[PDB]
This record gives sequence, C-alpha cells and structure tokens, in this order.
Amino acid sequence: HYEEGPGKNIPFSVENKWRLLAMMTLFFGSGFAAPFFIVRHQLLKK
Amino acid sequence: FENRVAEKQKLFQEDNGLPVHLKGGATDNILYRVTMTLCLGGTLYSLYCLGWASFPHK
Amino acid sequence: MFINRWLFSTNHKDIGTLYLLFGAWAGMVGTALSLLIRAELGQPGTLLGDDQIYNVVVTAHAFVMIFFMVMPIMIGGFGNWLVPLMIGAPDMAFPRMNNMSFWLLPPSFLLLLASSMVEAGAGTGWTVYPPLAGNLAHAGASVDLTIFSLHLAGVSSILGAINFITTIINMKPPAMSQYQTPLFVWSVMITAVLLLLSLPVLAAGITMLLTDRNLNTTFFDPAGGGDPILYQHLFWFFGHPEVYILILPGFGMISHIVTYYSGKKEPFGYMGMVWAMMSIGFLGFIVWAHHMFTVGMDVDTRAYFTSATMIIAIPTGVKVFSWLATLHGGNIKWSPAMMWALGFIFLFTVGGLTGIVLANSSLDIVLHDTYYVVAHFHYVLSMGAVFAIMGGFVHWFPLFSGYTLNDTWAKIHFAIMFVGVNMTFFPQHFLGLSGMPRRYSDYPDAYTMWNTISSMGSFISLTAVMLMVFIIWEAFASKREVLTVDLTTTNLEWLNGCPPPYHTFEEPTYVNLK
Amino acid sequence: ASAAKGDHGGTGARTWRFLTFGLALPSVALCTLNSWLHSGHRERPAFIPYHHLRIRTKPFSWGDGNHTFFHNPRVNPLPTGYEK
Amino acid sequence: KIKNYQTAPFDSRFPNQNQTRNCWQNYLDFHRCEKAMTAKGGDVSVCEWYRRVYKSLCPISWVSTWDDRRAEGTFPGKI
Amino acid sequence: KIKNYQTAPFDSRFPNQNQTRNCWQNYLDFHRCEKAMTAKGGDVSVCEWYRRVYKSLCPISWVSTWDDRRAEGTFPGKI
Amino acid sequence: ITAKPAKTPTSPKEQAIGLSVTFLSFLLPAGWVLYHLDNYKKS
Amino acid sequence: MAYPMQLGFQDATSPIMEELLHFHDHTLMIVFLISSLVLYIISLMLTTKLTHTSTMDAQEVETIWTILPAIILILIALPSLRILYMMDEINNPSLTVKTMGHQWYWSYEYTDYEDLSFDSYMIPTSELKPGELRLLEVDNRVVLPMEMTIRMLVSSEDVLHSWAVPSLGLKTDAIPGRLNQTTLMSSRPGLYYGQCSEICGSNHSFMPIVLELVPLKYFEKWSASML
Amino acid sequence: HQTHAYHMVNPSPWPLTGALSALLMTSGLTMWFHFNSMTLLMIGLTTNMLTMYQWWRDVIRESTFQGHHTPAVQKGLRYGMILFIISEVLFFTGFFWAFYHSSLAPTPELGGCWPPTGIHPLNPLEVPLLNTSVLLASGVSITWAHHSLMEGDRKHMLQALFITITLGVYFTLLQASEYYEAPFTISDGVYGSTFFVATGFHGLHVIIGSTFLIVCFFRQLKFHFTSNHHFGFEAAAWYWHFVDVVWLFLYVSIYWWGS
Ligand SMILES: CCCCCCCCCCCCCCCCCC(=O)OCC(COC(=O)CCCCCCCCCCCCCCCCC)OC(=O)CCCCCCCCCCCCCCCCC
Ligand code: HEA
Ligand code: HEA
Ligand SMILES: CCCCCC/C=C/CCCCCCCCCC(=O)O[C@H](COC(=O)CCCCCCCCCCCCCCC)COP(=O)(O)OC[C@@H](O)CO
Ligand SMILES: CCCCCC/C=C\CCCCCCCCCC(=O)O[C@H](COC(=O)CCCCCCCCCCCCCCC)COP(=O)(O)OC[C@@H](O)CO
Ligand SMILES: CCCCCCCCCCO[C@@H]1O[C@H](CO)[C@@H](O[C@H]2O[C@H](CO)[C@@H](O)[C@H](O)[C@H]2O)[C@H](O)[C@H]1O
Ligand SMILES: CCCCCCCCCCO[C@@H]1O[C@H](CO)[C@@H](O[C@H]2O[C@H](CO)[C@@H](O)[C@H](O)[C@H]2O)[C@H](O)[C@H]1O
Ligand SMILES: C[C@H](CCC(=O)O)[C@H]1CC[C@H]2[C@@H]3[C@H](O)C[C@@H]4C[C@H](O)CC[C@]4(C)[C@H]3C[C@H](O)[C@]12C
Ligand SMILES: C[C@H](CCC(=O)O)[C@H]1CC[C@H]2[C@@H]3[C@H](O)C[C@@H]4C[C@H](O)CC[C@]4(C)[C@H]3C[C@H](O)[C@]12C
Ligand code: CUA
Ligand SMILES: [O-][O-]
Ligand SMILES: [Cu+2]
Ligand SMILES: [Mg+2]
Ligand code: NA
Ligand code: NA
Repeated sequence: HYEEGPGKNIPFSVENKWRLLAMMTLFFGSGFAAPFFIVRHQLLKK
Repeated sequence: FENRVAEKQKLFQEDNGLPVHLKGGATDNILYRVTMTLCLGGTLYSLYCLGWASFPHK
Repeated sequence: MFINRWLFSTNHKDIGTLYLLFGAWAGMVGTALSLLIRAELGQPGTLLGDDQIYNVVVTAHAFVMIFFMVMPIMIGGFGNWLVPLMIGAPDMAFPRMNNMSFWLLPPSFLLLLASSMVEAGAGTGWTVYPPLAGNLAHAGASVDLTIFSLHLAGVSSILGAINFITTIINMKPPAMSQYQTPLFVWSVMITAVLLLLSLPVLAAGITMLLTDRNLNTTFFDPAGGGDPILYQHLFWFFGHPEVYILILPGFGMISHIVTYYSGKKEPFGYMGMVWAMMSIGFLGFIVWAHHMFTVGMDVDTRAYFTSATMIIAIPTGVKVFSWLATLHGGNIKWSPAMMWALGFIFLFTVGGLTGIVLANSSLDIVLHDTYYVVAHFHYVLSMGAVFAIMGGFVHWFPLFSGYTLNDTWAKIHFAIMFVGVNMTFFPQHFLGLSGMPRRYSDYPDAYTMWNTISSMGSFISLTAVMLMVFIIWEAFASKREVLTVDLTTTNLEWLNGCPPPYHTFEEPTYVNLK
Repeated sequence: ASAAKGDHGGTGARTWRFLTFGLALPSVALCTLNSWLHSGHRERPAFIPYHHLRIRTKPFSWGDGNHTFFHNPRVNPLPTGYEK
Repeated sequence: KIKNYQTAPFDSRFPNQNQTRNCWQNYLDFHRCEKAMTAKGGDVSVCEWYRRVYKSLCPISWVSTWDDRRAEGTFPGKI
Repeated sequence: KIKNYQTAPFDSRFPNQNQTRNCWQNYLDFHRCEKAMTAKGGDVSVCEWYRRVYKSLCPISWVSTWDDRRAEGTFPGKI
Repeated sequence: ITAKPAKTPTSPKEQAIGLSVTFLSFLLPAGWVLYHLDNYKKS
Repeated sequence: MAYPMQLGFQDATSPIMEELLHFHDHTLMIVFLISSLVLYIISLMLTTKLTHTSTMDAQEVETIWTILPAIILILIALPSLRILYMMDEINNPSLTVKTMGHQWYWSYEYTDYEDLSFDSYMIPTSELKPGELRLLEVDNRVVLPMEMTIRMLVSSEDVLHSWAVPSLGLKTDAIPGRLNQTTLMSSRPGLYYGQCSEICGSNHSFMPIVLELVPLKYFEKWSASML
Repeated sequence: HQTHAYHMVNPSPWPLTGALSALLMTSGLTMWFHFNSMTLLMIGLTTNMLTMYQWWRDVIRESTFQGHHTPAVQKGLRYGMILFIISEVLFFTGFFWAFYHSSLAPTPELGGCWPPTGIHPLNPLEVPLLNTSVLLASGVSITWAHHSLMEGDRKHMLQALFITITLGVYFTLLQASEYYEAPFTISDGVYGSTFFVATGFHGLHVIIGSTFLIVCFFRQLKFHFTSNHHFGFEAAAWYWHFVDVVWLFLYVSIYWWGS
C-alpha cells in the first residue's frame, strides 16, 4: 500500500518548503520559459 | 482439447502478491522488459530525431 | 512504489492530480505565448518577425490553452477527482484506460513542441485551414506534427469520454437516478457525449489534410475536384461543440460553487439546469457554419445558421438566472471561490452577448476575422472557463491536498486577475468594430492606443499568474491541515475527509428507495 | 418487403445454421459465379494527361516517389503515361 | 446584334454568392457554339453573348488554363 | 459537314430499346438551334443534322403535337 | 472551513522570499531572451 | 479608414453599411441592457441580510426567463434577417470587376470590354510619401465609379485570403477554385481602405485594399486611358 | 475489502506503453513522410502490438481466470463498447460527408460531372456485389455462432465462427485484388481520394474485426466462454455488424450511386 494524508498523495515532496520552492520554481518556470526559448531558436535558426 | 480453465484459475489466484501483468510467471517479465525497453529507447530515439530535425541539416 | 503509483496508476484521484499538474504546466506555456502575442502588438511596428513566427505563436497559444490547459484541468482533473466521489463510486469504470487518456497528453504536447521547433513552425491558426496548411504553403513536417498532436489529444479525450459516460451511467448507487446526480456530474456527462460525437469528425478532417499533404489525395485541393471549404465544415462541425465542451464543466462547477457559498443545500431549478445543459449540447451541434458566414454560402443557409445560433441564448439564460436565484436569499460567504464565480456570471454573460451579436450573419460580415471575435471568445474563455477553473481550484484545493489556502492572498489574486483580463480584452471590442483584423503582427497606426492598453492588461494578468504560484507554494509551505467544512450533507465529495483515502467507498453508500 | 418465408416458432441456432447454409452461403456461391463470369480484363483506355488525375504534389514516401502503393503497370499510367 | 452590352446580367440559374458555375457554363456555351458554327458552316458572331459573359465573369487565369488544356486535349468538359 | 445521310446513327447517349428521349432531345436541339440562328441573323442550315435525326426517329404525330403546342405556348420543354 | 494551526508557519519574511523567488523564476529567463532579441534577429 | 481612439464602426459609405450601423445600435442597446441588468441583479442578491434558504419553486419564474429572452431574440432576428435579404436582392450592376488574392498582394481584372488587369501592392513604410498611411496605401488603387452598383468577384490563385472594405460593409473570402460574388455601391467619392481578412502566411498583415471612388465620367476617362 | 461489485484494477504499465507507442507511431509516420526512414514507425507498430497483446491478455486473466467480471462490470463494458462503436460511426460519417460534398457538386476541374471525366468506376455488380454477399453472409454465420454458444454447443459455435472468419478473410483478399486491379488510384483526384481512404479505413476495420473474431475463436477453443458469459464474443459480433453496415453504406454510396 501507499502513503496517505496531506502531503503524501502527490508525486512531489512538501517535507521541506525550500526544496519545494525550488521544485515548483523549476516546474512552472520551465513551462513559462519554453516559448521564449523556442522563439529564440526560430529566430536564430535562419 | 480439454478444458484446463480451472488450472489457470488456480494459477492466477495464487496469493503471491504479483500484479496481473506478471502473474503468468517469468515469461511475463521478459515480455514486459522487451516492451518497456523498446518504448523507452524508442522515445529517447524520437528525442534525438527532434534535435536533428530542429536545425537546418541534410 | 513511486513508479507503480504515478506511472502505472489505476486510481481516479491520482490520475486527476496528474491532469491538474499537467494542465497547470500547460497554463504557464499558454500564458507565455499570450504575452509574446501582446508584446508583438504592444507598440506599432515589428518586434519578433513577420506573420509566420507571430502566427506560429498564436496557433500554439490557442492549442495549448484549449487542449492542454482547459480540457485536462476541467475534465481530466476536476472530472476524475470529483465525479466518482460525487456518486459514491469506488473509481472510474475503466481505471486502467483512464491512465492512458492521461499519458497520451505529454506525447501530444511533445508533438506540438516539435512542430514549432522544426522548419518554420505551423503558422496556420488553430483552425489549420488549407491551402495555407497544405504541403505547398506549409511544406515540411510542422503541420504534420500538429495533426498528429491533435490525433493523440483526440484519442485521449474520446477514451476519456467513454470512461466518463460509462462511469456516470453505470456506477451510481442503485437507488440514485440520473435526476439525483449533482449538476457537475451532469455537466461532465454531457461534455463527454459532445466529445464522443465531435472529435471523430475532427479526426476525419485532419486525416484528410494529412493525406492531401502526404499521399497525393485532393479532398481540399480544387485541382483534383476537392474544396477548401469542405475542410472548414468538418473542422467546425467539431469546433463549435468544442467550445461548449470548454464551458460545460465550468457551468457545472459554477453551479456547485454558487450553491455552496450561498449557504444553500441545492441549486435553484435543478431540472431546468439539466434541461439547459442538454439543450445547449444539442443545439451546439447544429450551428457550426456561423464560423463561415463570409465564405460564400447561400442566403437561406445564412438565415438558418443565424437563427439556430441565437436560440442557444434561451437555455443559457435559464442557467444565468438560476445562478442568480441560487444567490437569492443566501447567507453569502464572500470566499475567494465565490468571487471567481460571481466574476464568471457577469463576464460570461458579456461574452455570450457579443456572441449573439456575431450570430447575426449580416453584422458578422463586418465583424468576422476581426478583434471583435477575439473579444467575444476571450470573455467566455479567459473570463468564463478560466474563472470557473480558478473558482473550482480554490474551492476544492483543500479537499485534494488536505491544506488550506490563505484566503486574503487568494482574494488579492482574484482582484489582480479581474483588472488584468478586463484591461486586456475590453478594448479589443473597439479594435474589432473599427476593423482591426485577426492574426496580424502589426496594425495601421490608428489602432495604437487600444493595442497599447490591451498589452498593458496582459502584463497585469501575468502578475496574477505569478502570484498564484506563490499562493500554492505558501499553502504547501505552511501546512494548515483541514479539519471540517460546512454543508457536507449536500457535498458528498468532502465526506471522506481531506484528502480522502486512496480507496474511498470500498463499502458503498446506503441509499434506499422509499 | 420482398422476402418470403416463415420460421418463427422460436428462433435459435438450428434456424441460423439453416439460414447460413440454405440462403447465405448459396448467395455467396452465386455471386462468386457471377464474378468469375465477368472477370477478364477490359480494353485499357487511351491515356490522356488530365490535370485532375495522377496528382503529384509531393513524392510518395516509397519507391521512386512516382508510383502509387498498389501500382498496376497494366492499368495505372504514370503522369507521363503507361509504362513500357 | 441586340447589344449595348455593359456587364453580365443576373442569371436566375446562378442566384447565389458562388458564381463559379456561371463562369464555367458560359465558357462551355461559347466554345460549344463556336465549334458548331465552324464544323457545320456558319458565323461565330452568333456566339458573341456567351463570349462577353464569360469574359466578364471568368478570372483571366481560369480562361487561360482552360484554353491551354483545350489545346493539349486535356480539357475535361464536353465541347 | 457533308451529308450522304441515310438514317440516324447509333447514339451512345441512347443505347437501349426505349428511344423516346433520343427523338425528344433531337427535336429540342433542332428548335433550340433554329431559335438561336434566326435571332442573331445566321442560317438554320447549321441546325440541319438535328432536323434530319428527329425527323427520322420521331413519330409524325409527336412532331405535329409538339409543333402545335409550341405555337400555342404550351410546349413544356425549354427552347 | 476549519483547520489546524500551521504545522510549519511561513512568516512574512519567508513569504517575501518565496514570492521573490517565484517572480524571478518567471521574469529572468524571459527577460534574458527579450533583452537579446536584437542579438537573435542578427544570427 | 479607422482613426485614432475610434470606438465604433467606420462611417458608413454604402446604404447597406448604414443599415448595419442602425442594426448594431439596436442590438448594442439590448446587450448593454441585459449586461447591466445581470450586474444589477448580482448586486441586489448580495446586499441583504434577509435570508430564504429552503427549497424554492422554479416553475413560474422560468416561464418569464424563457419567454422574455425568446421575444428579445425575435426582436433582434427580425431586422437582422431583413438586412440579410436586402444584401442578397437582385440589383443588376453596370460593371463587373474581379480581384484575385495572392501571397501577398491583390490583382484586379476589368474585363467587361477591355482586358485590363494589374497588381496592387502595399507601399512599404520606407517609401510612403509624406502624410500617407502606414500599412494601408497601395501603388495601384481599385478605381471605381461612385453611386453605381458594382459586381465584385473574388477568388485566389494560391491560399485563402479575404477581400474586405469595412466602411462599405464588405468582406468576401478569396478561395482558389471558387468565384465569390458581392455587390459594392459607394454613396460618395473618395478613398476607402481595407485589409486582407484570412490568415494567408508571412505577409497577411501587409496586403491591403484601397478603393478609389470617382464620378462615372472620370471612371470612363480612366478606363479609356488604359488603351 | 470491498462490498461493491466493481473492479479495482492492479497498477499496470500498459497505459504508458500504449501512449508511448502512439508517440512512436506518429513521430515515426512523420519520419517516414519527411526524413526517408521507417525505423521509428516500426518500433511504434511493434510496441503498439505488444501493448494491445498484454493489455487484453490481462483482461482475460482478470475475467476468465480471476472472476472480476461481475454483472455490473460486464454492463460497464457493454456501454463502453457501444460508445466506442458510436465514435467509429462518427469517424466514418466524416468520410461520407467528404464523398457527398465532392460528388454532389463536381467542380469544373472534374469536368463538372460525376464520376469525373477520365474515371472508369468498377462495375458494382461484379466483385463489389460479391463482397456485399460475403459480409452479409458472415453476419448470418456469426449469429448462428452466437446462438450455438448460448445453447451450449461447442462444435457448432466453432464451426460457425470459423465460417465467419473465413468470409472476413475472403472479403479482405477480394478487396486487395480489387485495389490492385483498379485502373484508378488514390492520386486520381477526389474520386480516388474518397474511394481509397473511405474503403481503406473500412478494410482496416475488417482486418481489426477479423482479428478480434480470431481471438474469440482461440478463446473458445480453450473453453473460456460459458453459455451465459462471453462478452468478448458479443463485443466482437457488435463490431462485426458495424463493419458490415459501414460496408453497405459504402456500397450504396460510393460503388453504386457514385458510379
Ligand atoms: C475592472 C476595470 C479594469 C480596467 C479595464 C476596463 C474595464 C472596462 C470598463 C468599461 C465600462 C463599460 C461601460 C459601457 C462601455 C461603452 C463604451 C462606449 O462608449 O461604446 C461605444 C460603442 C460604439 O459607439 C459609437 O459608435 C459612438 C461612440 C461615441 C458616442 C458620442 C460621444 C463622443 C465621445 C465619446 C465618449 C465616450 C462615451 C463613453 C460613455 C461612458 C458610458 C458608461 O462601442 C462599443 O460597442 C463597445 C461595446 C463592447 C460590447 C460589450 C458591451 C456590454 C458591456 C456592458 C458591461 C461592461 C463590461 C465591461 C468589463 C468589466 C468592467 C468592470
Ligand atoms: C467557452 C467558449 C465559447 C462559448 C461558450 C461561446 C458561446 C457563443 N458563441 Fe462563440 N466562439 C468561441 C468560444 C465560445 N463561444 C471561440 C473560441 C470562437 C472563435 C473560433 C475561431 O475563429 O478561432 C467563437 C466564435 C463565435 C462566432 C463566429 C464569429 C466569427 O468568427 O465571425 C459566433 C457567431 O455566431 C459565435 C457565437 C456564440 C454564441 C451565440 C454563443 C452563445 O452560446 C452564448 C449564449 C450566452 C448568452 C446569450 C448570455 C447569457 C444569456 C442571458 C443572460 C439571457 C438573455 C440573453 C439574450 C436574450 C440575448 N462564437
Ligand atoms: C482557453 C483558451 C484561451 C485562453 C485562456 C486565452 C488567454 C489569453 N489570450 Fe488567447 N486565444 C485563444 C484562446 C485562449 N486565449 C484562441 C483559441 C485564439 C485564436 C487562435 C487563432 O487565431 O488561431 C486566441 C487568440 C488570442 C489573440 C489574438 C491573436 C491574433 O489574432 O493575432 C490574443 C491577442 O491579444 C490573445 C491573448 C490572450 C491573452 C492576453 C490571454 C490571457 O488572458 C492569458 C492570461 C493567463 C491565464 C488566463 C492563466 C492560464 C493558466 C491557468 C488557468 C492555470 C492555472 C493553474 C492551476 C489551477 C493549478 N489570444
Ligand atoms: C495483422 C494483424 C493486424 C493487427 C493490428 C491491431 C488490431 C487488432 C485489434 C483487434 C482487437 C482484439 C480485441 C481482443 C479483446 C480480448 C479480451 C476480451 O475479449 O475481454 C473480454 C472483455 O471484453 C472487453 O474487454 C472488450 C474489449 C474490446 C476491444 C475492442 C477493440 C477494437 C479496437 C479498434 C482499434 C483501432 C481503430 C481504427 C483506427 C481508426 C473478457 O470478458 P469475457 O469475454 O466475458 O470472458 C469472461 C468469461 O470468460 C467469464 O466466464
Ligand atoms: C495517426 C496515428 C494515430 C495513432 C494513435 C494510437 C493511440 C493509442 C495507442 C492505443 C493502444 C491501445 C492499447 C489497448 C487499449 C485497450 C483498452 C480497453 O480495452 O479498455 C477496456 C475499456 O474500454 C472499452 O471497453 C471500450 C472498448 C475498447 C476501446 C479500445 C480503443 C483503443 C484505441 C483506438 C483509437 C480509437 C479512436 C476512435 C475514434 C476515431 C477495459 O478497460 P480497463 O480500464 O483496461 O479494464 C477494466 C477492467 O475491469 C477490465 O478487466
Ligand atoms: C513578457 C514577459 C517578460 C517580462 C519582462 C521581464 C521583466 C524584467 C526581468 C529582468 O530580466 C533581466 O533583465 C536584465 C536587464 O535589466 C538582463 O541583463 C542584461 O542587461 C544587463 C545590463 O545592461 C547586463 O548586465 C546583463 O549582462 C544582460 O544580460 C537579464 O538578462 C534579464 O534576465
Ligand atoms: C518528437 C519526435 C519528432 C520527430 C520528427 C522528425 C522524425 C525524423 C527525424 C529525422 O531523423 C534523422 O533523419 C536523418 C535523415 O533522414 C537521419 O539520417 C542522417 O544520418 C546522418 C546525420 O547527419 C547523415 O548520414 C545524413 O545527413 C542523414 O541521412 C538521422 O540518422 C535521423 O536521426
Ligand atoms: C452546410 C451543409 C453543407 C455542407 C457541405 O457543403 O458539405 C448543408 C447540407 C444540408 C443543408 C441544410 C438543408 O438544405 C436544409 C435546410 C435548407 C435551408 O434553405 C437552409 C437551412 C438548411 C438546414 C440547410 C443548411 C445547410 O446548407 C446544410 C446543413
Ligand atoms: C418536464 C421537465 C422535467 C420536470 C420534472 O420531472 O421534474 C421540465 C424540466 C425543465 C423544464 C423546462 C424549463 O423550465 C424551460 C422552459 C420553461 C417554460 O416555462 C416551459 C417550457 C420549458 C422548456 C420547460 C418545460 C418542462 O417543464 C421542463 C423540460
Ligand atoms: Cu492575404 Cu491574409
Ligand atoms: O464557437 O462559438
Ligand atoms: Cu461556434
Ligand atoms: Mg475568416
Ligand atoms: Na507588431
Ligand atoms: Na450473448
């Protein structure tokens, strides 16, 4: 069986709020950054 | 043919903790590893092809 | 155990959590694309490039927002989490197929990404009309990757539709009829029927575009006797149902939120709400050519599509007035979720009304392919679908996570977003009436003031998006664990606590027939 | 509306086998005879390079790019006409 | 010969926004008439109405393409 | 262009036992051609092939009835 | 809703950190790309 | 053309565009009224301490909220459909002009008598003469006679385009293999601007339409001048 | 620990491998169409077949061998299969729409007629009629098989199912031969496009449906079905009748009316 309860029913840890902040920053930040870098890729390509 | 369903019922209800996709025995594990290796390797390969196709080439 | 739980799931709650995470990430991507749009238009001239790079951005913005943010959040996320709980069922009918509907979406998104990285991208519009999307004007792999992205998203939603219809028809308590199920459950059932019937037609149409591009068919190519307008019919036969798919689960959530924070045990006029959703779903299949009033159709056909489109206002107005009548007499709790829902009722109504303006094919001649249309659908999407998403997220976040949000921060977030979306989209009505076309990277000088204001609004909404992320972090950082909520007698999804155990309703509810 | 039979005391396997061998497979036999009568190859028509036929907007992803997937040299001309 | 032609009049056979078949029909009608007035011993002046109508309505590139195909032997309409 | 006309030749449009439409169509064609010529000035002699064919094929009483109804204004075909 | 007091309370100073980090994670990469747009349109 | 800070429609240049202006006024009044009533009722529902939380019967009130919107819809549809059938009426024009969309410019054909044709390209910003309009001028305008019924035929030689002139109330898609008809009648001389209105690739934003409306005698002089 | 009748399924890898197989087949088609290579596509086809094989194998384990298909579970699968067939009907509707759109309003490029100038359709009274009798006959034989199973008759169930499968194979070989003999091709304008894409997707469903029938045949040989519980057989029969009805619509629309 699996762990249950608050903070246990999720694929990411909330044991440490600063590690969590890094995770969430990487997660949402990577999605927000991706279109800017794709645009730069198309501009640089040719 | 003879009806051997009862012996498969005994096999697949054995209390051994195995999930159904592995409960047939060692053949299941081989087929699973073949499938998953082809899927994950094929996916890595598709990523390499993106990288190649993403830049002017040929 | 981690891989078994999160990659091999057969659990409706964990699969719902995966969809919510996926949709949130997609929302960031779609928000970034929307800011690139508004940066290009934020002053006269050219920022990025010509219309190709610009309309790759526009096209991706729409696909991400619709297929990777709204539908996964509403249907995959809230639907999977809430539907089984609301009917006392122990999971979905096809718990393993359900996981495949989820895992088809990262590959779908990867194909969309690939489309934008190879060649010059698919700068077609999310409608992907030929011949612009054909193999002469869009040679190379980009459009084909886009078609394949839609194919996988389509299969994901079709299988998910089959799962939701089966679950909702077959897995209620034996005493519960369809007229005892909650309105959000109804809204997901009807959404699922629309998906089941509309996506295969889209799949037919984009498959014909694929074969025109790669197997020398000419479905849409006049040189072979084909017709570009046939593609448009096939696309919009799906695409009008699709916008009702985008809003119906939102209607269902709004019904629950307004009921809850009015302190009511039930929405006003339940059977009228069911009727209205079924009517909207049915009428949504017979109006598609209002996306085609300028293509050259006969006048009698334009008259029929004008009339049939306007009639949808009648059942929709029943829902709007029923929400108002649910507020009526309530002990109003001014929670952040209530604020989202009240903003929904008003702003959805404005957007619906400019939809009725566009239904008039004579006026649509001048409004079609202008920013008036953009204003219409961002009021029902950015201020309707999204407001229902935010209201349901703030309302049910303590159920899914077991932790409370900071209500003051959530109210601030609502306030910022409300200003931002209205500053972004209200001036676009003026741009449309005065003739600014859609899908333009630059505009005649007269259009500068309202484009400048609209782009400023888009940055305010960006600040709201960033703040939301912080608010979710703060909740998980502080770990205020839920104890009780009110109104559990009429909100069954809460009665197994927060979060509910992995398995719920192993012993089903007892419901008798008197 | 054109049929002509009876059958329904109560329907079952025996009746559906009766239909299979007494009606369905005889119909297949007769259509098989009909087809193996009108088989044999029609006079292939003069080639005319009509612009709405033999469409080529992109090379096929097999062979030389110019042959359809089930190309039949006897009856399928290329954009330039029948092969040798 | 009953002229003073200005542009093609309304044609109840083609009352709708799509005028493709109107251009097509008058192009066919002109060339069928012109062929009849040659192979049987007459004057193409009788064909002039269709000529003016199709020239008024038909894109120049459609006319040009159709003419090329008639000369190539690949025109798919019956003349 | 040149005669030696003996009788109406086989017409692939009308290959079966019922030749009613063959008679009808050539009657229409003749009178349509005639009308077109007489107006724009030209010669009904270009219409001659249709006249010979319908005369060969059509019962006298049908031609006579159709002619009467054209004069009366009650002919239901389009000329 | 009712809830237990926070297990790991987040002070106003901790919130300023979380907010700042969150905003920077959105702003700095996009800012870097947009700052260098001219540098991209020339390569 | 549009002007700075414009809120509504460009001034009507044709009778049908005036009809649309008056119909929009009528419909916008209804949109404003319904929007404001919903906003008002929201505030009314939210501003009392009085409560009523037991079950409410819905049947009586739902007659009113279906019948009244039905009547409003009819009051919109009646003038809307009148204008629709007005636009469609037989009008017999005195002139037919074709336009063909291209990536990225328009061509025009006047083949009623002479075989006149020409291409019409946006003036680049770097070539505008002083006081001319960025993204809107063309080198060769569509010269047309004012106060006359003109048949415009629209098609395309490559991808979709759409031929639009907002102040005449015109927008007709340009579709290869298809010949779309619309009717044009300007009440006034002058210059009337529009822009390509179906996404068509790289320079969709940069292939405008400019009509030049002049008296008939001046149109005839211009036509005669092209021999 | 449950006191409901529904099936809590073991955590499974086949959803992930199926979704990855979709990625490999679609990126593999892209690679085949644009970068002259079939490698990714072959991997995707292989993993898709492995995925389907193991997933439906597990469904058999869960039902015949473990007993998880209560009547409530069976009822869900009935709905699921009906809904799936509905989605497939709508998929075909899109291709019929394309066919009627092009054929009821033939453009000038065709000659303004249907069939287009230069197209010589198959004679619908030859092989297409034979194919029609073949699929109709197989609808009769699969009904005989169903009743034999319900009446407990192993031998005649197997005979009738074998006849059904033989007729499906016969249809497929007749259609392959007709494709090869057809004087028109998929590149022959909108006539060839509608003909080959619509009958081609139909032929795919015949092969799928025949394969499903073959699965049922071997499960019947292994005594998996009871006289009352055999939903895989019912599903395969429903799918087979769907394939037969689509054919009838193709035959009347494309082969006959459109000839
Ligand atoms: C939350 C704030 C965020 C900040 C962003 C802005 C938010 C929007 C708030 C803005 C508050 C809106 C109040 C009504 C706006 C009408 C402005 C107007 O003069 O419109 C004129 C017309 C065309 O008119 C004309 O052809 C002639 C105009 C000139 C008249 C002669 C006077 C000459 C000088 C003109 C002075 C201006 C007159 C205005 C007089 C002003 C009268 C009210 O344009 C249009 O049709 C545009 C219509 C768009 C369709 C939606 C209408 C229904 C919305 C009702 C609730 C609003 C929700 C807002 C969305 C939500 C709002 C809360
Ligand atoms: C959530 C998504 C959503 C929703 C719900 C709607 C709802 C409606 N939409 Fe819209 N629409 C879009 C998303 C949506 N739309 C999108 C994305 C496009 C553009 C696609 C593209 O080109 O990319 C679009 C385009 C679009 C067009 C094409 C315009 C053009 O391209 O030229 C039209 C035309 O008729 C239209 C009309 C309507 C109507 C009549 C409704 C109605 O359902 C609204 C009914 C609601 C009300 C009327 C308000 C509440 C009612 C009352 C308070 C009662 C009283 C009211 C009256 C009596 C009028 N929409
Ligand atoms: C759901 C659909 C949706 C949404 C939400 C949006 C949001 C926005 N859109 Fe979108 N847009 C489209 C769908 C959408 N759009 C479509 C279909 C088109 C037409 C495409 C075409 O023409 O082909 C379009 C076109 C379009 C244009 C016209 C481009 C052109 O014609 O040239 C513009 C320009 O300003 C624009 C801007 C914006 C802006 C500033 C937002 C902003 O309001 C966005 C602000 C941010 C949000 C609303 C947050 C989103 C994130 C979440 C909700 C996740 C939350 C997380 C959790 C709950 C955990 N859009
Ligand atoms: C050359 C070879 C080419 C092959 C290409 C790949 C295509 C092949 C797919 C063929 C489909 C085979 C499906 C086999 C299903 C076997 C499992 C099964 O049938 O499972 C049954 C349940 O049915 C169920 O899940 C019902 C499951 C329904 C599955 C329906 C499958 C249709 C798939 C269509 C997919 C493609 C769509 C086309 C593209 C547009 C098990 O229940 P019972 O039968 O009651 O038994 C229990 C009793 O024994 C108790 O007494
Ligand atoms: C351009 C190229 C595009 C390529 C895209 C490829 C996309 C995906 C790859 C697909 C891999 C499929 C692998 C096999 C899936 C079998 C699913 C299935 O058979 O699901 C069954 C339910 O669906 C039911 O019945 C209903 C009947 C079965 C449905 C099977 C559908 C398969 C998907 C085919 C695509 C359909 C699209 C339709 C519209 C055009 C069983 O559900 P489970 O939750 O498993 O178990 C429940 C337990 O109680 C069973 O004991
Ligand atoms: C539409 C959404 C986008 C929202 C706008 C973002 C708001 C601004 C965020 C700040 O971004 C930073 O800005 C710096 C400038 O202030 C850049 O430094 C640049 O400029 C500096 C000063 O000229 C140099 O020191 C650096 O080396 C050089 O990278 C830096 O790269 C960039 O990350
Ligand atoms: C999300 C996935 C999206 C996928 C979209 C694109 C799919 C196919 C991408 C192309 O794959 C590459 O294509 C090259 C061309 O066919 C191959 O051969 C190449 O191998 C060498 C690479 O330089 C050289 O021999 C040649 O240039 C060339 O034949 C190369 O091995 C292969 O990986
Ligand atoms: C739009 C669609 C044609 C799509 C096609 O071109 O492929 C056609 C086919 C049948 C048409 C409908 C039918 O002709 C019946 C109605 C006839 C009325 O004059 C207009 C509405 C009316 C309801 C039509 C609207 C529209 O033109 C329909 C729906
Ligand atoms: C009959 C049905 C269900 C009643 C029930 O069993 O509870 C009810 C539910 C919603 C009702 C409809 C809605 O209230 C909307 C309309 C209201 C009008 O007053 C009558 C027609 C009208 C279309 C109603 C007809 C009928 O009374 C409906 C359809
Ligand atoms: Cu031409 Cu847009
Ligand atoms: O679609 O509105
Ligand atoms: Cu619509
Ligand atoms: Mg358009
Ligand atoms: Na710009
Ligand atoms: Na049965």
